[PDB]
Amino acid sequence: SIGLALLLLLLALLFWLYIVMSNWTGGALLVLYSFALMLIIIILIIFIFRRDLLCPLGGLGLLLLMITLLLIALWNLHGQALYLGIVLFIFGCLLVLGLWIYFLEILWRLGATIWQLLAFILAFFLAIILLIIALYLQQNWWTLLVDLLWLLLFMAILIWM
Amino acid sequence: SIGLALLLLLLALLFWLYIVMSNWTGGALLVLYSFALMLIIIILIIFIFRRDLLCPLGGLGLLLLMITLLLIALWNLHGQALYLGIVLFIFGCLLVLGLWIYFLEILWRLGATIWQLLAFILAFFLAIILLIIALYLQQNWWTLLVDLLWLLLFMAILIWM
Amino acid sequence: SIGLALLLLLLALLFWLYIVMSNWTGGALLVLYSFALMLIIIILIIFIFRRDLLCPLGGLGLLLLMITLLLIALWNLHGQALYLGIVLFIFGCLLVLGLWIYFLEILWRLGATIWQLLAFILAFFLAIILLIIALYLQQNWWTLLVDLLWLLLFMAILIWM
Amino acid sequence: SIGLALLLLLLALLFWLYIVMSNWTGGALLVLYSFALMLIIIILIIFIFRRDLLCPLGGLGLLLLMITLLLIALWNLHGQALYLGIVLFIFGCLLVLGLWIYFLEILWRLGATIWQLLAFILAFFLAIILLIIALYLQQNWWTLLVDLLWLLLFMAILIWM
Amino acid sequence: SIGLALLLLLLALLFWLYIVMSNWTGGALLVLYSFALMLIIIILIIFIFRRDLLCPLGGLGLLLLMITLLLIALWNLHGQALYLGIVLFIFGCLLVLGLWIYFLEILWRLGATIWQLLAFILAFFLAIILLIIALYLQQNWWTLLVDLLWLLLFMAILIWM
Amino acid sequence: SIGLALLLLLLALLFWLYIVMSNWTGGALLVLYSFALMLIIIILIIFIFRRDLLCPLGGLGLLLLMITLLLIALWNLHGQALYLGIVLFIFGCLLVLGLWIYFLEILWRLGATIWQLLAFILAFFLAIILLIIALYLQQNWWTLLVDLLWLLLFMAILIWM
Repeated sequence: SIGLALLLLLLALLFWLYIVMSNWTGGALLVLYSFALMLIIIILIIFIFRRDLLCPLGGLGLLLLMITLLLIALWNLHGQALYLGIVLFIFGCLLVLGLWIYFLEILWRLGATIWQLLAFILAFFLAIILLIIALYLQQNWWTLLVDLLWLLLFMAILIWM
Repeated sequence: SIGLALLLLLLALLFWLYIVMSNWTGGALLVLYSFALMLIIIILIIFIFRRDLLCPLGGLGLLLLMITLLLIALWNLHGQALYLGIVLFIFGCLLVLGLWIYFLEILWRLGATIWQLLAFILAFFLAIILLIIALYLQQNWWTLLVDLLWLLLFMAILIWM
Repeated sequence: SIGLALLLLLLALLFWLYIVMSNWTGGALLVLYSFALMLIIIILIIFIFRRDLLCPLGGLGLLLLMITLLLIALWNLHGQALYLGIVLFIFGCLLVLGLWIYFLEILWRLGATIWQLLAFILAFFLAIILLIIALYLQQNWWTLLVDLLWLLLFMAILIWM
Repeated sequence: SIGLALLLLLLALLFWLYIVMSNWTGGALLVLYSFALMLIIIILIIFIFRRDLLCPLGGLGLLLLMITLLLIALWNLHGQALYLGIVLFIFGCLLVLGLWIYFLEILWRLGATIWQLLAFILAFFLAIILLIIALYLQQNWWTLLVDLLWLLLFMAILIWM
Repeated sequence: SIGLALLLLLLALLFWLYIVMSNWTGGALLVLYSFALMLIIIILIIFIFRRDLLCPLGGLGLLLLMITLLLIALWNLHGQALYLGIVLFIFGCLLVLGLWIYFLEILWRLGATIWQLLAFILAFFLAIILLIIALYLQQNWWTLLVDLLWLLLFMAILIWM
Repeated sequence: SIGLALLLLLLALLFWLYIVMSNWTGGALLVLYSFALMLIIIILIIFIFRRDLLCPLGGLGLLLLMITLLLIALWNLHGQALYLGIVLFIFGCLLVLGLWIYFLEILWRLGATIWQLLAFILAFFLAIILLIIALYLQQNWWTLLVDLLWLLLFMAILIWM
């Protein structure tokens, strides 16, 4: 159980980091490929530690994974299919905001201070802005930092509890 | 818990079917996107039903997901990076065969007949050959069938037990 | 409840009689629309006369209505979308056959001679063949006969049970 | 029985989502096809949740379905048959308005506030206007949006009761 | 302490992975850098698993590390300093062979079979030949393969004991 | 155990003395190689004189060795790979600073005057600055002084504890 999970995590990290160095000065899709494997890594970490938290955080990670796959698929579309995929991505973005609000409410019910709540909201929105900047800048030295800061953000949680 | 999982499954199925009907006569990368979407769906289905089986089958599904992401990343590479990604994909393939052998041994220890063991081996290898054919044929009517037969294969399991 | 249902039935028969001899020169699309309205009549007939049989028979009527709507969307759709549409239409037809087999099994469990069961099977397949030849015979008089035969078949299957 | 209904609802969802993106820059007929399968979705949701409510609300769903099929038939017609269809569609609209006000009065008898009644009336009329503008605006974007908004409108009902 | 060692091992893996694919069509110096990083991986693994085995095995790892660093220094040199470095590297090779045969004799004293002894000797010499051919074959493919094969060879040790 | 360790130490000192005055004209790469070998000596010194301090001090020595190897791979690497290499080098330097802070905290807990702690901090930063200026001063005589100062600093930190 534990050994298999660590082996899978090693594979995930290896594949991710290789994808990060693959195709220097590559396209914008590389950032999405790296972010998707970061999401897989985070899902594996939530599976390994605090297995009881697989519902909120695992759902959040898998939802972000689906959103990234949708973005990869609709990136190159140049028609009504692009608009329809945009509308599906909007639905996914509203529902991930809803799940984040639900998780935030559970954390507040646990008894966290309002300052921690605001810090978590600012951290998540800063991570989203950071990923947007990573998409705009096809550079790999910044994609590595974005992905590792996302990993740190999703690792600080599940350790707070 | 259950409602959130069904909502996530609905999103996953919606995103998968849209991606399948996106970009008629599209590239070969579409098949990989649809297959990855189904791997997320199958992860969700194993999560919903028989939660105790999330270790072998969930690990198998997440491993196939990483393999597909690696294939998407290395598809366009035309250098030593392509060969290195091929060597990483070979490692992933050997380890997926190892995990399948482990799962097959657990099933045999449960007390299944040798005919069922051979049927499962043939079903999995037929699914792999199907996916190869789906990659070769960029056609969507066949990607639908290949991915749905993969879904049926991974749904028959976790119902046998 | 009875008054509303009878009003809907009268409205359905009026609409269907209007639509059958509506254009006098339209193609198979008019045949499909008339067949869909006939399926709606059938569903109303089960809901009013017998009831409590919505799942076995009304479910089949609504399934055939979905199949007819998908067929309507499938016509004059030259291109690769027609292929995936054919795949989904085949899936729906397989579901129709499966339900029919389930209802046959229920009828056999209730107790019926094999000759009479074969009579129902032959009647259903003959109705399907009539509909198929009606799609190629757009004289707006054979459609009426096919729809009347469908009504009579469903009335008989409702009254014999 | 319930599982059959769920499988039928899944097939209906697949059919609707395919029809929505069958072809791009499609006519209003595609909008009507998508709306008809949404009405089928509504009927299967009502049957799945509470089978006692299919008298007023199932009748309403079948009535809108029947009206949409009339509209589909009318699009092709251009002669005196078009005028007769317009008159008959006006009769159908009067009957649907009668059923809607009957259901509204039943809801008020249940003890609903006047503000809630006005909100429901406004939501229904806004949904109708949205469907009309989606018929005017021949896009797969607005069509899908109006379909899910109709789904949410029918989700506000069948839940409050 | 143990967590610090694990974090150091993770950083070492990141560093090695990166160096392996720093640039494409790189010289033998990149192969030596990757091999040095693998030797550091070996030392971390030995320290993490059992700290009592760092006398023979840790010395062996440090000795191969030191030898690799000599080779890296020697590649640039071409004069009499190259000859002196060749002599000093020959001394290092004699000393590493002496440690290896000392460890082999200790293993035999533990009660290992002659066949296992010959197999271990052959595996070590095959790994050395593979490293030599990877030096000859300046590719990031074979380099990574030889590095993981050396990792597996050192995994056969530290596990049997 | 002592004999092998002393033999390795003699080999290390001979290797390093050879490598410092090896080329007489080589650039900063020779400085980096000598510093790496000088660090290997340090690790051997920790393993032989005091022992039981491998995690605090030997871990720092091996971490600095990884940093030096990454720096060696970083040189003459013009391009975008140098940027991700800088990112990883910054991560390793941050880990070095963190370990140093942890060891400082351990030393303070053991009990030491703030002036002497500041003396160690100033000595370490002065050694880092000496190494930095040595990379830019490739006269092959300043490297010897920097390495001797590093050896003396580690001797003092080992003997004072």
